[PDB]
Amino acid sequence: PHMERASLIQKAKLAEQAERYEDMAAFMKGAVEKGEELSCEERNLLSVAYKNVVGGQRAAWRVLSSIEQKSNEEGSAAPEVREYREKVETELQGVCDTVLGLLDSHLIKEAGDAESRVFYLKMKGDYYRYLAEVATGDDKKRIIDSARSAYQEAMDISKKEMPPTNPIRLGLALNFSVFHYEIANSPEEAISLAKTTFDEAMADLHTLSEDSYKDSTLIMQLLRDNLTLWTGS
Amino acid sequence: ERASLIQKAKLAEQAERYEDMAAFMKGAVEKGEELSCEERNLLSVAYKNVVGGQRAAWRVLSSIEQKSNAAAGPEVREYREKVETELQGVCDTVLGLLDSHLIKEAGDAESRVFYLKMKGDYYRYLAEVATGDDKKRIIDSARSAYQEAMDISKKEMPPTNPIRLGLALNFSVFHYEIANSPEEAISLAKTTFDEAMADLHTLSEDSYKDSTLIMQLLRDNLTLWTGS
Amino acid sequence: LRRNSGC
Amino acid sequence: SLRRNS
Repeated sequence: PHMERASLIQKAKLAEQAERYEDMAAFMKGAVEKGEELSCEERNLLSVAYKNVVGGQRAAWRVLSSIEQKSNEEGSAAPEVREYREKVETELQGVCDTVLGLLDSHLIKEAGDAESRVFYLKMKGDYYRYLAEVATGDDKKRIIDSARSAYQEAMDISKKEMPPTNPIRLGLALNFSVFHYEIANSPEEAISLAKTTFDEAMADLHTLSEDSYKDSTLIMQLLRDNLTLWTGS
Repeated sequence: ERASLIQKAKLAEQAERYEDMAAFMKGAVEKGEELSCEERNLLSVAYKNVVGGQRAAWRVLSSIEQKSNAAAGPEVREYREKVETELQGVCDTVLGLLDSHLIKEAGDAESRVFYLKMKGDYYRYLAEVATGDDKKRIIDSARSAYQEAMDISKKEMPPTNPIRLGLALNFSVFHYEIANSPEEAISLAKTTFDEAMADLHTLSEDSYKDSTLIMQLLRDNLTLWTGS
Repeated sequence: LRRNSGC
Repeated sequence: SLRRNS
């Protein structure tokens, strides 16, 4: 048998090594469902697992939707694209709904510490943002807002409890700025957030230790890359 | 319908959704019509990628499992068994497709060799994980397919044929890895390469490219196996 | 050339 | 010496 918590975490680590992220997410969902708090290491296993799962689905959906755009333009040729893009969409939506379900049923705890609350709320914003990437209906407004709320709630915590060099704070601001640019269609808000975030973390880089510096400068480079792309430096 | 399944398999390929692609190709095969050379490759690519990932994962887990003593619990064995069962199920599906629809009395030697190579290949995948007494029969089921394909390729095809070349490459891999006959493996790879080399002069731009590709895989294997 | 987000 | 080709 061996579907006790420790064994589920062991199997999620093993699934990661084997690049079986569908399986890893399943083990992590089962581990979450045991009701114990996730350690920082455990949190990352859950995040990595689902990030990879949705990652592949989103990637596929983008491929199909671009093809569909070509198919429906003025003066092109003569349903499979739409049908199959809908299959992938439904599948992707199901995964987000699963992650969001876990976050609201077990992971988001008023009781949790600042770094973990931020982690999960950033996660809630990411997965709603993923739903908003494919949302076309009247639901788009509700979804967009559900992501805004989660990121903003996470922002508020990160800005009080964390230093501007915190990789979790940095990561959140990066994603929230991507949300503004892509989803909310607020490039001005996005550029500013990314600029401020980077500039504030830069002003504190001197204090950081060997390990801290590596994780922080990683995200800062992602912010800088985005800023270069968005502004045209 | 069939058209739509092939269309969707091509779309799944573009989206790198090989699990879906294999499913569509299985459904297209199940329509009963002959797959076109293009359509065969779609089926092969789809399943090759699916099993490819499973085998890769199984090798990772089995290595973790064998490097016992540096820890190993029931999760390594249990999870390696999960992946194994899953992988075995895919092979069983492909082989089912092959016996039920693809391997037919007489077609063109190219399609004929392709599907028997395929049969050998998927039995070899099963052999890769096989541990019991079944190992013997699975190994034999692969030997038979590869040999039946060999017989066709050696009669109907020139030694430069990429399908003939590819088959010989995989059968030599079978002789080395699976059958544990390195002598037989080295010889097959040597003969195959040497015979295709003796006919390279005849080939056109398109032909040459495909043939020399496999010839390099044969040469790389020979270098690895002989230690030169 | 695609915007960066979560690692 | 790396993995055999197939």
